[PDB]
Amino acid sequence: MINIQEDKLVSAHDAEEILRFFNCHDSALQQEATTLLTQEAHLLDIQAYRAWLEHCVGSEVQYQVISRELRAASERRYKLNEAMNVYNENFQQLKVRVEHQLDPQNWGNSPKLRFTRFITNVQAAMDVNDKELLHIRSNVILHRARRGNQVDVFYAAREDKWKRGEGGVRKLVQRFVDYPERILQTHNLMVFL
Amino acid sequence: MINIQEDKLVSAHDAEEILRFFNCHDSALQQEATTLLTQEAHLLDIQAYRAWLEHCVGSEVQYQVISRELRAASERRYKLNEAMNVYNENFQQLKVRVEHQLDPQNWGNSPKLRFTRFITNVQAAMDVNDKELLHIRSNVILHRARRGNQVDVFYAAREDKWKRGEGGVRKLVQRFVDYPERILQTHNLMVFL
Amino acid sequence: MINIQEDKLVSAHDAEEILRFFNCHDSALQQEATTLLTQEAHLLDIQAYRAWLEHCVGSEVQYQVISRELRAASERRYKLNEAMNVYNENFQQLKVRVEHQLDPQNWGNSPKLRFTRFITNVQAAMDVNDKELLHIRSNVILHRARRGNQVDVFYAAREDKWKRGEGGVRKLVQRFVDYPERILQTHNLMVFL
Amino acid sequence: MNYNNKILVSESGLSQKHLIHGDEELFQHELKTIFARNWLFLTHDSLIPAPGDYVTAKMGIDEVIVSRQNDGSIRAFLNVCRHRGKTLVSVEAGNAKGFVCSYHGWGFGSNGELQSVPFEKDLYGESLNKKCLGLKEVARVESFHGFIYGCFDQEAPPLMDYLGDAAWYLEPMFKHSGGLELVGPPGKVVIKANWKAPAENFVGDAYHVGWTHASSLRSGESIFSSLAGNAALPPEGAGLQMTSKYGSGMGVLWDGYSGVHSADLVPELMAFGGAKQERLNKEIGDVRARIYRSHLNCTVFPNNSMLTCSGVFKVWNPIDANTTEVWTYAIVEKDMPEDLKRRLADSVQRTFGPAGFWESDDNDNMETASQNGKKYQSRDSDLLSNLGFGEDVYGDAVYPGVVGKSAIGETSYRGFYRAYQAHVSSSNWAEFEHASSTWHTELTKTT
Amino acid sequence: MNYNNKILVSESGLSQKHLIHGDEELFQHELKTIFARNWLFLTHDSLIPAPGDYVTAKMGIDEVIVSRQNDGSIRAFLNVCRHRGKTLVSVEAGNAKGFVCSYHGWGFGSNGELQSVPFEKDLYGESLNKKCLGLKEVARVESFHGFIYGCFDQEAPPLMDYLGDAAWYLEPMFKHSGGLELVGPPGKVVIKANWKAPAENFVGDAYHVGWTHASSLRSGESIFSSLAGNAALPPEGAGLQMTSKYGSGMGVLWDGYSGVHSADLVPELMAFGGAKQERLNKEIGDVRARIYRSHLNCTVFPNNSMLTCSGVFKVWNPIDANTTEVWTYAIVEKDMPEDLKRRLADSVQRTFGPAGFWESDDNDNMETASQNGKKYQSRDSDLLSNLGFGEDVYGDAVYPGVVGKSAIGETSYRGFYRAYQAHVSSSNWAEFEHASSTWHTELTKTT
Amino acid sequence: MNYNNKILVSESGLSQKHLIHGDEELFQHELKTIFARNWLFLTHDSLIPAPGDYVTAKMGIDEVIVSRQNDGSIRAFLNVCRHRGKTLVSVEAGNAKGFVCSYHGWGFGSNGELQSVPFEKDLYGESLNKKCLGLKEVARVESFHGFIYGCFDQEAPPLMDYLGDAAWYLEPMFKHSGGLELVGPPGKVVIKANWKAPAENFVGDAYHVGWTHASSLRSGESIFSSLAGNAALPPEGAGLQMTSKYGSGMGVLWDGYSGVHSADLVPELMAFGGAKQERLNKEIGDVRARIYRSHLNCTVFPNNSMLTCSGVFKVWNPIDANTTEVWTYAIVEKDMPEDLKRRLADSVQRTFGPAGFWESDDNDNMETASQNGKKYQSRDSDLLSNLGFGEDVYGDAVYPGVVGKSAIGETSYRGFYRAYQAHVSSSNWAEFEHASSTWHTELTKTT
Ligand SMILES: c1ccc2ccccc2c1
Ligand SMILES: c1ccc2ccccc2c1
Ligand SMILES: c1ccc2ccccc2c1
Ligand code: FES
Ligand code: FES
Ligand code: FES
Ligand SMILES: [Fe+3]
Ligand SMILES: [Fe+3]
Ligand SMILES: [Fe+3]
Repeated sequence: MINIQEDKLVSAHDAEEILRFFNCHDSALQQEATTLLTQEAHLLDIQAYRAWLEHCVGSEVQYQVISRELRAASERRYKLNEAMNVYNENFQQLKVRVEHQLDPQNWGNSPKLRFTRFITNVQAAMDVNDKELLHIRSNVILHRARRGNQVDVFYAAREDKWKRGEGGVRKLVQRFVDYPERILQTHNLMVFL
Repeated sequence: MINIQEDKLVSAHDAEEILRFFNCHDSALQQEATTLLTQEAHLLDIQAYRAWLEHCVGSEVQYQVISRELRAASERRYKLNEAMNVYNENFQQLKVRVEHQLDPQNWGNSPKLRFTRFITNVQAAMDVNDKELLHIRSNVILHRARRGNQVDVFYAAREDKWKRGEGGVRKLVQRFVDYPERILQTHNLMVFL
Repeated sequence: MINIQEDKLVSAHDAEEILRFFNCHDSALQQEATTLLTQEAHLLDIQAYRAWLEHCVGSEVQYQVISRELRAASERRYKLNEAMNVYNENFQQLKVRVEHQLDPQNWGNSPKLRFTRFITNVQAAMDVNDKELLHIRSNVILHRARRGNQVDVFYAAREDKWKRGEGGVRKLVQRFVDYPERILQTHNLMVFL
Repeated sequence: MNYNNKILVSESGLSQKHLIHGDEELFQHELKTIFARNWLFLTHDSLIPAPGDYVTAKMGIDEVIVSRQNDGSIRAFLNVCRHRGKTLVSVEAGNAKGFVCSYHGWGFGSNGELQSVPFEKDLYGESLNKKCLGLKEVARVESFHGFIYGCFDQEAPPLMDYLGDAAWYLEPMFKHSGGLELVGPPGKVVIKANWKAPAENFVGDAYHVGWTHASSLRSGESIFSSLAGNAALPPEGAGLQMTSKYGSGMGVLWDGYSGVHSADLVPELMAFGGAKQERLNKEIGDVRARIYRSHLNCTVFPNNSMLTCSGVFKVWNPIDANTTEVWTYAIVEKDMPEDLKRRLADSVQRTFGPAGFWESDDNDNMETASQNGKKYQSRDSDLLSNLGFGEDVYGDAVYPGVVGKSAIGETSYRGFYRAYQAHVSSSNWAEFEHASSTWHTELTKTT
Repeated sequence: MNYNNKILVSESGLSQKHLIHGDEELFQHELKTIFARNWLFLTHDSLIPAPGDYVTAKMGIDEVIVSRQNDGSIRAFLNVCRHRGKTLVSVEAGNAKGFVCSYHGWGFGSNGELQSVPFEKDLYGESLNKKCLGLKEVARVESFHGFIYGCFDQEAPPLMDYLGDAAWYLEPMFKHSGGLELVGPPGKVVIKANWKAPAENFVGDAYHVGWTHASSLRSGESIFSSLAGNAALPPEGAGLQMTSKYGSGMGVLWDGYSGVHSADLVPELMAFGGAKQERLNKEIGDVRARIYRSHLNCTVFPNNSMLTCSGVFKVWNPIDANTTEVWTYAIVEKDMPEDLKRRLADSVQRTFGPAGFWESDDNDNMETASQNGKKYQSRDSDLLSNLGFGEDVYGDAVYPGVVGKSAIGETSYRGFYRAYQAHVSSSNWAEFEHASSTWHTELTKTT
Repeated sequence: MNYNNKILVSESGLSQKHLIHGDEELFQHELKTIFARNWLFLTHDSLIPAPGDYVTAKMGIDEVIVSRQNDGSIRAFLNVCRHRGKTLVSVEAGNAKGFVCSYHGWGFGSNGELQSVPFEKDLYGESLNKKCLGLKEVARVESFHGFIYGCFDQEAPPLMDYLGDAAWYLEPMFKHSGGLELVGPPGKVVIKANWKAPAENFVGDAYHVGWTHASSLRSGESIFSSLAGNAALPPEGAGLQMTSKYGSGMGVLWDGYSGVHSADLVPELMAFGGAKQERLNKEIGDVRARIYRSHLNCTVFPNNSMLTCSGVFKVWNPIDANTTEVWTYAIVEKDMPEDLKRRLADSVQRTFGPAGFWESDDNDNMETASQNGKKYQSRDSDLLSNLGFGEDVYGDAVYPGVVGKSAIGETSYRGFYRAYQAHVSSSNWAEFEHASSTWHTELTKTT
């Protein structure tokens, strides 16, 4: 419904994603998506990272978080790599990160970290071409507290694809986040958004 | 159900608004309201401001955000203007603001800003007198990131009236926000709450 | 479904709580819980503390917020008190706090404080043993603004038990919060989470 | 830094060291030599009209209580208890006959006097000399047509003399219009800029309007809207610039009575202003009547700025070298119809308030200019203010002050900064006067 | 600022310059002359009872590890690795025989010694002198009935002598009750106040209670609840105030054993305290037995405060001139029944902890008083502490120290601040002693 | 502090005062004597290959625009308008023939020249000397095989001479491999550490790897993964350490071409590096060919670090004594297959980027070590860097510089810190040279 020639600030990508949700609205899918994401966030908040991989993450996953370079709104000639990958993980790479979290020589995890996730603005729509692919959009606030007085708060929109896998369980097959802050003021981005 | 003589901190306005939601609860209206607001926030987050005006904002809108002067809880004599209007916009005034956002000489919009909105605590009730007027209450966290290391976070409760307009689409006819921070620490309030 | 021998960072308590929600999911209970908590938060945000006690809080309530001492992840010998109670209130103790809020000589309440609560990630499940006991889990962001330029933001997960009481109204009988920040950077924790 | 000898502002105000917008030691020095010495905006009669009415205000980084006395005068006092130093008043406005401290309950009157102390007889007996324990009073409080200013320095010139040649320009609107009202409460927003950045912008910066505000001009369709994107330079004779001995200055854009207001208010304002001007021609003369309905962008030194006709009124409250708390009020003419007063006030905030689309255009300009004054390679660099130098006059037969008979220039910057140098390098008002005895000659060199 | 000559505290402690609560240079100077010189609270035996038990604590802005040694003594060390300076221990409490650095793996014993270095033989050979690389040790660590204090200055007086005349007042509860336990972990909250603001409030401020805490008194229905809103001044003889040479001081409110505890605990406490007092009469005499069950509001100079009977125990940990980290523990008598110990601890935190409804009443008082010390017009202003001056005595036959035989006054402020001046103006303990040779005479002038 | 005489770094670089990581006055002094004096990394040819391409970069706390000129050279300018000091460019990269200021519209070319001023003729006439108003230019801009460095000091040695003996080690990868590309954009993250903490870690800290990174080694299964938990000390002869006159230094871990990359990339990298080494043996000799495919952990003084083979490239941008902005790029060999370049870049960010699991291991190490330098009892303490002292050589027949023929040691710290002392105590390059005339003798004492 958006025309990006008129709505000058809107990217083609964003206009495409909008279109998926404004058409076929199914209140039931929205509810299923809310449950999936709330359960995922609970597992992550209690640091059940193995459980998260087992129950929420698909074997063919791409888990991607980008940082886009600041360019002029009117830029048209400079064509070099627009973004870097903070995360661009397959299942094995996620597993490595999970093992790193769980290793008892991960000194930064003692004392235990505290995570609290807030998931909002859930939207869900089935893919037009692949009847088994569910598109889910949601926003997250992630609060990380450690070592008495360190507090880091992360904010992001997540563009996901979820598909039924082993046992008929819907699992994450793609997560894409375009991280909104260019220069991070949270010490690192070592959290699963 | 609130008696403000007993519940001494509660304003008459707030007591009146509570009453609308505690009585007739309709889970279906709550769902419709959640969709409306999630769609609105998506359009705003991708900076589809023209689309927002076209799809979400009614021609008779009043879009109002106030800043109330700090007065003594026991004040009774001083009767001068209690608040100022940060926003008090009709449709044409909103359109002016939208044109200002979209103008390619709006230097502050390059590089492109990043917005992420979190909408929670949605309540909805039909008006008792006007069967076509929907009251919606919701809270928003709005995260604005620009220029590498500028990050501003806004928090507010929104008291809205939505009514079906052209094409039977429910559109915003009144938004009222009493902004909770008296002195803004976000550089400006140049965001649509 | 979590095995804490494998998922090394997960506490027994957290594993137990997960289990309640992954089994019997009832979308209707989730909706009732969302309404209860949204109404509770509205009453608190408008500072209708008497109304909150009357409508939302059960006579047998335990309202508890702990601060856990930072200990080594590998600690096994030191066995002294693990946490302190920021709150550990019965109904009468809550009533005292409410009277303190409402007293016109509470100088810190003039000018009037401004509260905005954001409730997310609601989960609900009936207790397996007591058919009248509802377990509700939710996360809260609480924004407190006062005196022009003071702004404090609180983040927490809440583990509640709600039960039907007088008039068949579901009321809070237990709230438990393990506050995630060890050293508070919000001046005090004088808010009802 | 030795402020007796350090050249922060070059001869004739032609340039300033960039560090002045970033240096924290200088900021502390300005508290003494600028804020504790000069006249600072407090409030308007319209905000404290009745006995007992009070407001709080900042004077520099200090907070004061400003109170209407029973005899009709106004007095101001530090908002600090004389016992253990707690802030006395925590609200912004109200009506009271006194203020009680919430720490130990000491009670002070609206006149600053210590009136009661809990259990005085049992505790202090007759030992407490209450007459010496009144709130610390602002030495000087004076009115310019209802606009109330304060000064901590008893040696300062009277407010009217301090306004110098700028007063002549303000009088048509402030006095001859029948008077102005300030509509509160103000908007309040913190920006990461030095207070001098918006002060200099409002005192003399017409050059930036067409470029900085290209989008606001284009989108609002206001009267100054031709300049969008520097599409057009105003005519010769479209206005002028002026400055004065004590630093206050302004630009004059002839006839622009609707100012920044969007097309929705232009017809009504242009009608109202022109009708009043017609009556004023017979009273104050054609030139002054035209000044009344001309847009003045002014800074009353050091940190109070305004746009007459647009009705914007600002206080740039200093917090630290790169932090300022911006207060925005609307000014309206008392004899305007109420509905028009309401719409104008909303329009002031729409354009220049916390969500002011115009004011937002200036954010990055002020913030980065200020923050760059901290950066090592820029501290000793020179900010330029030479536009129009050698074409300014003094003692003109029609327009007083040091005047540049052009709408766009930097005359007002030069006078703001010559006043600032003189203060920063002086220990008291006598020394400022000695350093300013040839103020206008310095400003008109090469002409 | 020349702290040898600057009069920050006037003669007899009668007033203090407001800047002392805001000046960052002074704060840095206090790290040297207050925090590195004096005795600071670390922990209690009850928190590290067994060999290997340890806790971390702040001493000024430094962090130390406090560890129970195998021989039963306690030693404390800076929580900083001797290699490249990483913080060694990241938890608050535990049990260990040593601490390994997570940077390069150096291992130190519970006794501070450098015990191992990874690959020592291959890397350092025999070149590393490990005996000179033990953790930097806190020179002095001493106990007052289980309460463990530390001092970086080997020249300090013994802790008991440092307590001076205040010790006599604490002993009934600390010693003759059978002993106290500290119940951890503490609450921890940061306030935007200078550490001296809560220190002075607890050392000597009974005046504020009725007004500041009007709402908490009214709502809780505790024993001191008549004073709500200054509805009633306590009787003559309801208590007294005292201060000492090294700055520690306290108020005594006779018989108030239930303290700030709400009506739910009043009967049980008043019964328990009175029963113990009956036994103590025969052991320490009626006056001291009554002191045992009397509410003492005390500050152990510089920054440790307590309310006996209420069981509140605080550490005001300095961060910067307007930031303090407040640690709140509960104190309980060891021979109280367990269930009572639990309820008292919860009540301490209910009233004075992170969500303490009483402590919240003091927030604005402390924060604004402190922040106002930064404001230009207030820096050189005088905070007053003259209540009761000229009625204090020294060398009384029954009550030792400099004593004001009234429940409400500022005696304890004057002694806290005379000690503070003497330290801030002295380079070492010998100079403090020379500056304090007529301490009590100075405090009792005009009597 | 008198930096002429203050011993911040002891003889031979054996120790440093902990305050150097915390002292804000010293930080300001480093802006002058380190950042305004020495060579600082700007960009790579691969990021601005075409005329008009530009990027912004930090040089110390200053921001500069780095632009490819039409003639193929690169020039850099302060990102500050010459009029009123606004930041000129608000994006990180782009292509343009000039930059227009959004305040008053002044337009500067890609060559720094002031090319246009709005309404110049009407406003300035011929009075504006535009040739003197070009952007403030970075005096020196030089390339090391495509890596572009800048220096504000015209007196500095040429970049190649500044690299000193370190250049010999970098050349196999930087020159003889066919050349490197930097893959942007960088990750950018702020850490609460002093810039010297990561600079020293990368220049010479192999000791920490096995312990700090125990979890990353174990979990990633990379080539250096035996050392996890200090399970194994590398063989004798597993590498060496070197340092140079102007402070740059590095560790060499022989043959570790796959570096920190996880097992997924190890086989492909070890194959690629070894194949190239085979060709290089005939061109630069066996030793240099082996250096090409050996892991070098290097800091180019002061604040640019890299891990060759791993392909990590960092800039530790100083903000204040305990704040640094970390920029992370990937380096790849130009002749690697594209798909391999992509996977390597992602792996660099996976391990060492904003969510780098390895880099996260170092967070607490750097932050607490730095913050502890502010703590009172630690300011005057000595950070130790004596590992390997008395076994270093200079002038070796095979390996140049001051060299420790061991994989793990502190040789490179000592040379970094002797260079740092010499600068901090010198007013210009001539004085640095005079203070460095026996640099290597100082570093090899006791051998
Ligand atoms: C600042 C300075 C001069 C002006 C002239 C017209 C309109 C707005 C202005 C803002
Ligand atoms: C501070 C100082 C004195 C007191 C006396 C009684 C109760 C609470 C107090 C708090
Ligand atoms: C810093 C310093 C040396 C290293 C050697 C190998 C791998 C990573 C490193 C990081
Ligand atoms: S501080 Fe105001 S009465 Fe004591
Ligand atoms: S810093 Fe502790 S072992 Fe190196
Ligand atoms: S500040 Fe750049 S053109 Fe004026
Ligand atoms: Fe402007
Ligand atoms: Fe108190
Ligand atoms: Fe490392």
